[PDB]
Amino acid sequence: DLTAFREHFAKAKHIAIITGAGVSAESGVPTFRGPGGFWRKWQAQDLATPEAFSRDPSLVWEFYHYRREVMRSKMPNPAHLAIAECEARLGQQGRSVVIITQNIDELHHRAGSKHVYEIHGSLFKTRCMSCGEVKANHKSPICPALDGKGAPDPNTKEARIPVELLPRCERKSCNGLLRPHVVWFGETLDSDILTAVERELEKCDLCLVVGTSSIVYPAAMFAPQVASRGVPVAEFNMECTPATQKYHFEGPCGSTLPPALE
Amino acid sequence: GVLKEYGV
Ligand SMILES: *C(=O)C[C@@H](C)C(=O)O
Ligand SMILES: [Zn+2]
Repeated sequence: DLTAFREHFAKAKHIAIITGAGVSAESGVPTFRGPGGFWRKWQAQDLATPEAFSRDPSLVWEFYHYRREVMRSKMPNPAHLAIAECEARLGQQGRSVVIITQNIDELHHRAGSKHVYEIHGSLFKTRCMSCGEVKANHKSPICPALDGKGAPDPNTKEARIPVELLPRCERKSCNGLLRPHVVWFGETLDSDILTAVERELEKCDLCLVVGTSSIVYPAAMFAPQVASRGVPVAEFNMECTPATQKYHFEGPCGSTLPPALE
Repeated sequence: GVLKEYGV
């Protein structure tokens, strides 16, 4: 029941909001996973790996160029905003709001969220393979060689770009090859971040799960910790729960959430 | 370090 949720809402001083792919989906962002989530031949499992990058970096960067570019036309949905404005509203009252997101499209930032933790990184950050420097980057195209590349249709010609023309680290001391600062399959989450999040979750007195369920990664690393403290937890997603039954507001975040946070 | 989606 919504009323009941809202009563907790008003009381809460430290809200933590975990956000999954559902919320990026509603802004039309592709995730390249499950049926018909394709980019040329591949799904993300195929390309989002250290091995793919080591093996064919041009191809991977093509993939990522595309993703960077299709972002120019996808905007934050109402859920992104309702969150951001919440954070703003409550911050003024000295109540905190933090965002822990597995999404890498920077939509929450563009919505005006501030206290955000991007635990899979971000398409608009690079990491130098040589020196390890992490830098913001929204340039379009990220490098000339990549101009108008990364077409999605299966039959596109590979651009087969020489490594030295792919994006390179601007400290010429170094000039290492840049990769997208994103967590790939088979890599580990930055532990500095996980510690911060642990801390935030420990501190929190109401927890929201949006566009994913507590039952799955990554919500499942934590929701158990917070729940075992007795803190209430609300899911918002397109999922269903069994006739015989934490709160759950089935439906699009875009619709479910803004009323919930007013 | 925690594996993205636990390595499933
Ligand atoms: C994890 O799902 C994010 C990463 C694998 C990507 O390349 O999108
Ligand atoms: Zn470098």
